[PDB]
Amino acid sequence: FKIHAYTEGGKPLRTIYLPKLLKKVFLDVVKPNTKKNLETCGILCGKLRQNAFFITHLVIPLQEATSDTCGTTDEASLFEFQDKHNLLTLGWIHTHPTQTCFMSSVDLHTHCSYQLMLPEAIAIVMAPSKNTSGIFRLLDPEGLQTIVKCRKPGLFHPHEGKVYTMVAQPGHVREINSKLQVVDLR
Ligand SMILES: [Zn+2]
Ligand SMILES: [Zn+2]
Repeated sequence: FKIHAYTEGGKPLRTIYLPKLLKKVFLDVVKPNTKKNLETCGILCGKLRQNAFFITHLVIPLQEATSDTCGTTDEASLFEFQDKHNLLTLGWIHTHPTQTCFMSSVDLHTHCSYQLMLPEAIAIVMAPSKNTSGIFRLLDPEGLQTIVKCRKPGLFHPHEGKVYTMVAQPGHVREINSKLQVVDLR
């Protein structure tokens, strides 16, 4: 059987195929930062084939980090790389070096732009010290709207209501044996 995933507003979501080794590959690549209690992020890049998305490239962008944040600092090299290799942005991945697997306030704000651009966009959060991981998205439309309208100050400000959820597997995301390459732009 095939599961057809839909948003909370009833819009169809195209399947994203995620190489099943990507999470482990990401952890091993960013390991030095993880030991120093610094987050690292990566971009999930790939292509649309027939009517489904395939993540084929794990791109580690030029970035800045703390124990609680990470973010791209040179969009240019990232942009030019994706343009040159004809890659779509399908989501992003990051670590919580010591904490549990959840989406923080800043994570929700980060993810909003991804999911506005691509309704299927996903956020993978790795919590290596807990040996846990999760794949998340905002509720659409309700969670997206909450974050879009939010102008509250502070990196850790709370939000009212349910805003995010785990993605449907295997309907929205399915982990499979497939090709992958790492591109470290640092
Ligand atoms: Zn986070
Ligand atoms: Zn907010």
